[PDB]
Amino acid sequence: CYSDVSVHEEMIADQVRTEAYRLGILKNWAALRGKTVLDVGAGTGILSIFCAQAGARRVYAVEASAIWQQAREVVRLNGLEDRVHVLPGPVETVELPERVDAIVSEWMGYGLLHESMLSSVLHARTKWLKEGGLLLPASAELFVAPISDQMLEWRLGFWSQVKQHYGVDMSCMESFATRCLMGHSEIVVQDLSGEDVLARPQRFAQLELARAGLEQELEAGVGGRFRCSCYGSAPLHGFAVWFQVTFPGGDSEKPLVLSTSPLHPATHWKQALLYLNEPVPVEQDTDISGEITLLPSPDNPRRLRILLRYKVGDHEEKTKDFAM
Amino acid sequence: ECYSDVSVHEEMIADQVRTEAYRLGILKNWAALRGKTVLDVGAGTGILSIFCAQAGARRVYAVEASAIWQQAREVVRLNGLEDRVHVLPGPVETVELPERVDAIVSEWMGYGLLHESMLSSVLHARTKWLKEGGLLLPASAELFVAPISDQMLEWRLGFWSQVKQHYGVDMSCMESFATRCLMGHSEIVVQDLSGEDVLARPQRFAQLELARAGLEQELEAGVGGRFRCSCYGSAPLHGFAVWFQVTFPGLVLSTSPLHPATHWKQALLYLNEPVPVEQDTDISGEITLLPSPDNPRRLRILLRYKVGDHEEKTKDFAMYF
Repeated sequence: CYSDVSVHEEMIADQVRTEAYRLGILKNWAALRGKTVLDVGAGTGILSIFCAQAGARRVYAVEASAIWQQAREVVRLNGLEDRVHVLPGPVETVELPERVDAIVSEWMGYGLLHESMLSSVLHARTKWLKEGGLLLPASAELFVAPISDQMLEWRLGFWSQVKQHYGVDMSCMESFATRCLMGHSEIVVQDLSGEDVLARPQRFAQLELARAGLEQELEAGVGGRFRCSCYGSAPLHGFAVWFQVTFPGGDSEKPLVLSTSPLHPATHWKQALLYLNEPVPVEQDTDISGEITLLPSPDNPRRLRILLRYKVGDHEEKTKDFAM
Repeated sequence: ECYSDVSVHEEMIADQVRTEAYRLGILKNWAALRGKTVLDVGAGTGILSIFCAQAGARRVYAVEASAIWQQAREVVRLNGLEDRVHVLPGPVETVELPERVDAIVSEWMGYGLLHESMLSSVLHARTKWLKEGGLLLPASAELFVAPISDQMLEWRLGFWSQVKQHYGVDMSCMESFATRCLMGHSEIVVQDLSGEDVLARPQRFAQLELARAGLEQELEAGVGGRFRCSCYGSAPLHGFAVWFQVTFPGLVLSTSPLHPATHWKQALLYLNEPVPVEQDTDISGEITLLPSPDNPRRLRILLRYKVGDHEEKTKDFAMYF
């Protein structure tokens, strides 16, 4: 039981994410007023209530997990159960009375696509959205930047600091910790600051949710290529990957963006870190290029796998396969 | 996977309260260790073995079964102590020492003292290798229990009533749901508390003496005891906290919420529902730390408790803007 509490407590206590979804919805009042909305993975139903506050005539809040019973309590508690109908079960088997004008959904996972609800959103787009209908958010953008992780440096430098604290020299452990903490093939979820960013962040993929065949591209892998130049000299530990989602309406050339970038206010998503096997020294204007592909795991299609091809200046092109 | 082995030892040494208490516990026994032999059980990186050499030990046998023993060998060499400290790979149950030893030092405590601990390895070494009345670092472990009103739990439960004022959406009904789920489970929760969480004078309900042969057998039957306490004042009782301390002969390392925090935090045992208590509300019962029936290394705690004149109940645990 407490796991379901934790998931949705973290979701709503995420002030940056919840305030962004509220604004993105309310700023689309013209497209939602008097219309119908489908909420995919409605969780507690808070987004469905935002839509009703934006003037929706009917909202269908679909939630497969057991929290849908809480969503109905919340909807009834707010006197909304006649417009907002929490419907249990997956969106692929639910039956709606009508096609809807808009789809809202909180679907992003760690690294965007780790155990995300994106495919269920795409199924609902195909099955239940009217042609030309609204999607909130409408797109997701993936970013990458090379990093010199200060937290990792601290973890590696820790062994050289033991002698001055406790009188025992453990500098020999630094080489051991460097190989162990970086030789693995795991995607590390942690948040970073601008001080960790070694070059200008590069957008390598954009996902337009209205696109048919976006789901068959999901199986083939979502990715792109990048190039950047380093700010200065530092040990390159690897790469940070993060995302943003964009809400239409308001202004066509500056729409509302919810971002998980280390340069922006923290979110519960933090960032996905990809560590090279060893640190690589780089200098100012060192050119780093490569390709990143977000893939479904071969064992579990819901588990995120990231294949990283990269090249650091003079050095040969290397490849590392990560998994979550 | 290699990062598991660095993080456990990084956590251990980064725990200032623990590392400094072990350091002083060893160094303050310089008279007893001077010219004596020491066995380090689960020596890991060897940091404790080197503390024993600094205390005056003529020889330290550092036994470590995991791969980190190669690092401990380098640590000893790096400190120019390869003449005094000898790292011997393998488990202490099969390792062959040249001699019985005057002293045993070991970092062995787990969460809730006995969750995936190294205690049994230490007891095996006591039987096989420790001289009569030899020195044990630490020598004993004391188990404490105290009723708690968890401030962090209340803070989490109270978040749901604040959503309406910020987002215009009432979610107060989630407070009843979160209280049922965050408490109705049967799992031991590892969390740190402060003095403001403690509802009554902490009670010592058991003590383990590492020199006693037969302590290993007793652990398999479970260890614990009775307890009685009187509440400080009005508060919702959420359950009980269990923590330990180890005593070095002269010197205590404590994991109490009233003392500086450690990486062990405390083990919290939540009741199914909050129970209102008042000043001088009597709480009594029994705590037993048991090996889990599935896994003997996994810690199980059976709690029987009685609040005021309410009926005596039982719960079985296992391990904003």
